[PDB]
Amino acid sequence: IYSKHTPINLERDLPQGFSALEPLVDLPIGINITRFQTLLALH
Amino acid sequence: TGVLTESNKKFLPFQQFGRDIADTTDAVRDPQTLEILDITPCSFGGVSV
Ligand SMILES: *[C@@H]1O[C@H](CO)[C@@H](O)[C@H](O)[C@H]1NC(C)=O
Repeated sequence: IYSKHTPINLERDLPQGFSALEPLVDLPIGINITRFQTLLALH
Repeated sequence: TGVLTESNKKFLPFQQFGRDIADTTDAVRDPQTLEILDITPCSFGGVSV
């Protein structure tokens, strides 16, 4: 679950630069994953 | 085998070791107290007569 937070100027697209993604948490799960989905917080 | 000295290397919190280009351990982390130690080989050289 490599992660990185970076400041941005404006919201057009991805910037130019090298932000190295430090390891954050390793998980010992070891299950079969082929598909994924992302939730949204609806009020 | 070597001399364990204090180090000023800026280890990341997920990093335990530091490696030389010959794949030998240059820095180590103490498992009891979270400190970083530099390993330097002991004094050696050649003798001519
Ligand atoms: C092991 O040592 C560290 C540092 O001396 C200490 O913080 C930790 O609580 C110790 N663990 C146990 C189980 O006593």
